[PDB]
Amino acid sequence: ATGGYVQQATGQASFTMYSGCGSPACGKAASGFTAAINQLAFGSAPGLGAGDACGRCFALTGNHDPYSPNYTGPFGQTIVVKVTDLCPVQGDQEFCGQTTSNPTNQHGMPFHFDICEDTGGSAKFFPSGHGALTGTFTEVSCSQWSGSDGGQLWNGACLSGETAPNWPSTACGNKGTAPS
Ligand SMILES: CC(CCO)CCO
Ligand SMILES: CC(CCO)CCO
Ligand SMILES: CC(CCO)CCO
Repeated sequence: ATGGYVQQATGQASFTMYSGCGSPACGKAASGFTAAINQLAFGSAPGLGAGDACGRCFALTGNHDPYSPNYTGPFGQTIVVKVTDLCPVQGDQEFCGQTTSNPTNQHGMPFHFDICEDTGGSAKFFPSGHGALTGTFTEVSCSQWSGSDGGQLWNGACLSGETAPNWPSTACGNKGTAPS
C-alpha cells in the first residue's frame, strides 16, 4: 500500500494478548473486541497518528500453538476484532518486527494481532495455557463487530476504516514510510 506498508485483507498471522488498550495508537478505544496490529500493516509509526488499519474489522482464527506444537486442540472461537492500536516494530521483535525488507516475524508470520484482554476478546480466542497462537485473518464488514467506539483522545484520532471497503482502499490513510 502507500508508504510500502503491507496491508492485505487476508493472510496468516500470529496472535498474542495484551492489557490496557484504553488509550491506543489510533486515538480512539472501543468497547467491542479490539486488537493492535503489527506496524508494517498498521500504516503508521509511534507518535505519527492513525494508520490505515485503524477501525478496520477482522475475523481471526487460531489453529496452531507454536510453543506447544504437539497440542492438537481445541483452539478458541473465531472472533471479530476492530483494530485500534499499533504493535510497534521497535518493540517486540518476536511478533511485530516485520519490515519491508524482512516481512515476517520470528514465527514466519507476515502479520500479528495483539488482542486486547480488557474487553473480552482474548478470553474467546486463547485456550487456557495457550496464549500465543498462529492462524489466519480475513477483513470483514464491521457489521460483524459488536461494540461502540470511544471518544477522540487527541486531534487527528481516527477509526474511519470502520466504514471502508476492504483493502485495497483508503480511510484514515498511512503516515510516512513503512519500516525497512
Ligand atoms: C468497556 C468500555 C466502556 C465504555 O463504553 C470502554 C472500553 O474502551
Ligand atoms: C511424536 C511426539 C509426540 C506427538 O504428540 C513425541 C516425540 O517427539
Ligand atoms: C478459549 C476457548 C477454547 C475452547 O474452544 C473457549 C472460549 O469459549
